Amino acid sequence: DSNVVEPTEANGKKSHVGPHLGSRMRIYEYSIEHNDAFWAEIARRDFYWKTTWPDDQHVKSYNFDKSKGPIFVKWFEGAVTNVCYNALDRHLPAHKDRVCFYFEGNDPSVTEAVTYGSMYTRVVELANVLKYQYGIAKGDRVGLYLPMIPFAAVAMLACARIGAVITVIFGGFSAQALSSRLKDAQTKLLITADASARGTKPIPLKDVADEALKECEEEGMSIACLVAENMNRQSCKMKEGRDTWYGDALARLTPEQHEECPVEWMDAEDVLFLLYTSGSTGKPKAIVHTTAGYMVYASTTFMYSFDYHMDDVYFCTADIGWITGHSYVVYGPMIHCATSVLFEGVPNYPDYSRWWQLVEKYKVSILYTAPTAIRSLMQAGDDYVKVGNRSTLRVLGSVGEPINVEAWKWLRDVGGEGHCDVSDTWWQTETGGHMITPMPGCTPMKPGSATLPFFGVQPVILDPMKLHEKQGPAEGLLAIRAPWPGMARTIYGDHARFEKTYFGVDGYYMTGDGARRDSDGYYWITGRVDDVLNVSGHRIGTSEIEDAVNTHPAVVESAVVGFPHNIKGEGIYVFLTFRQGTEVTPELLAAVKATVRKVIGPLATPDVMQVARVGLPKTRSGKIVRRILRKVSAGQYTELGDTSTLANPDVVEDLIAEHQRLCS
Ligand SMILES: CCOP(=O)(O)OC[C@H]1O[C@@H](n2cnc3c(N)ncnc32)[C@H](O)[C@@H]1O
Repeated sequence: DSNVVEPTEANGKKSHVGPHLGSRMRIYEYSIEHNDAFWAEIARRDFYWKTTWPDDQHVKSYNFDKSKGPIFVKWFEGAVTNVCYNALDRHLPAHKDRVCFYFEGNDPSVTEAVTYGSMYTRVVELANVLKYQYGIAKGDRVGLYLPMIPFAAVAMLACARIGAVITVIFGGFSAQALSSRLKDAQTKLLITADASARGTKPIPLKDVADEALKECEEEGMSIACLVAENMNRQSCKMKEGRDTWYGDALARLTPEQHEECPVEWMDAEDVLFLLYTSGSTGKPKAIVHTTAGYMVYASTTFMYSFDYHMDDVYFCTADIGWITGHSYVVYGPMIHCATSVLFEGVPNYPDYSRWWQLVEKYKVSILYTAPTAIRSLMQAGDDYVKVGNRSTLRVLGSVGEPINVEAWKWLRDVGGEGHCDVSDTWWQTETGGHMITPMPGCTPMKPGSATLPFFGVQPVILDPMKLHEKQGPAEGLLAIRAPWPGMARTIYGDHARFEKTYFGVDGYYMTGDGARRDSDGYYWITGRVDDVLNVSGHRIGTSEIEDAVNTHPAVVESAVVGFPHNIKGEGIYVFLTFRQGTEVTPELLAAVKATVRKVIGPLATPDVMQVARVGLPKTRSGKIVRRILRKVSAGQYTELGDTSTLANPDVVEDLIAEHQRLCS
């Protein structure tokens, strides 16, 4: 087809897979027809095992059919390993002077080249602080509320070393969102930093943590706090007895505790991390990832989707508060001994050339970013890109949202000067790593398509009418019909909800996305089919936004829908009703918007607020009829469907008239 972009010749010669699509298809076919042998070989080849699984022909067991019993998957049962050991110790001392992170702060005067040897020292130091000053034991939960600095990777790996369970809270979340996650995870310890900065704006991490910790204590929790010195100590307060500066904890270490810390050898299905993730229903829930399968899957996808070789220099722009930073900043890259760029700042400070200054300075060859960022760079204009030397780039990656042809072409042919392959990687928190993706050198690309499934992955298109598999070119519900090593194993404390959310169609993992498969077998992701939003690349649920809106004292109820937004991809549209007698003013609407930002964070800011004067559209039971609100927010006033269940049909006329006025 004419929209196909061939892989570059040079990448084809370098590829771990081969120079032609036939090479990929040969491996893919093997990974399905001989699935256990495939993963056994990869696992043995590329990872360290203290103990291996007993049988190469049965490295997985599973059930995807609720009628046969509980849903479950297990990978490498019987094997024993450690993620920190694979990320760090095993590379030493051979690679002690190899750079692990080229770190730069938000402030371009702040830089450090952190070697693998230095990471080892930093990690054994912190692990010993955790074990012997905080008494952190295997299985204990530790919360992280950190900026993108070396200490963030150190903290993740130190917890893995001792078998603690991390839960990472994105630094953009508010105190209330942080507290909620610490409460649900029952963290014994919060690791944070004094402060960071986003361009010109200070980010007062410990000050926010103080409010979250006060809220947790008022509910009876006792959470200690360890604070890294990222700035000058003078942005935050410290509570005697609860809060410790990391430098003070370091000083208490014995000399030996700077050189060695025992490794906790983990069983395959021991929990590695909990990641709170927005869903179609209810508040964010903790997705559970275990040890052996996730380790293998995050690392193997990193290697093949980006074709990482030891002479490559890798830069992913994601934060550790989201799954992309787990799999594709810290765990996967370090397990394959990558040299990476670690960047605390933002793409527009000091100006929109910053990421390209990083690419040139560190000779980056693989850049993994997101369409929201790409759209913002495009809007800033090509001259911010072209002042940078991009000759070293050979692979560009995109994650988290659909990317249109114009942005894809701009990424490759302006950003990458037309000498790069592009890996548009589709996957989710629940899948651990990439699921549908190009591979450099061997995969013809279609701009806008994720292309072909990763090795071992069997996607299907389910018919939205009767929910069976569709053959041939087809559009419908995206599902996965067989297990893969990186699959999340449960929702923390609520396996019933896990089965209900993802396994409602027996035999399939239901993604929540829709997709079209074309006549070449390439997949085109068309977005969520449930109520989940994708706002500036952040996955957010309508329920926490509505719950946040409803905490404003004047608000009776609300309903949130998404709408197309040029920069954010999807914006947040709020319909809401106020108590009888409320004076509706611009200041009131501003206070409701600020309430959402207080309860959740800036990432959930409403873009439009429409006052439903008579009420939200609702059935006799009280159920808000959301399709009505969806159609209105788009201007489509004739395609609403049926309203006969509306206890208050008077509401409709008001909703269309108001929208025409606001003109979103
Ligand atoms: C890794 C982030 O994982 P999550 O934060 O859990 O968001 C997962 C959700 O992002 C969306 N998505 C992710 N990658 C793509 C892509 N390449 N093209 C289109 N849409 C994408 C999709 O809707 C999915 O279900």
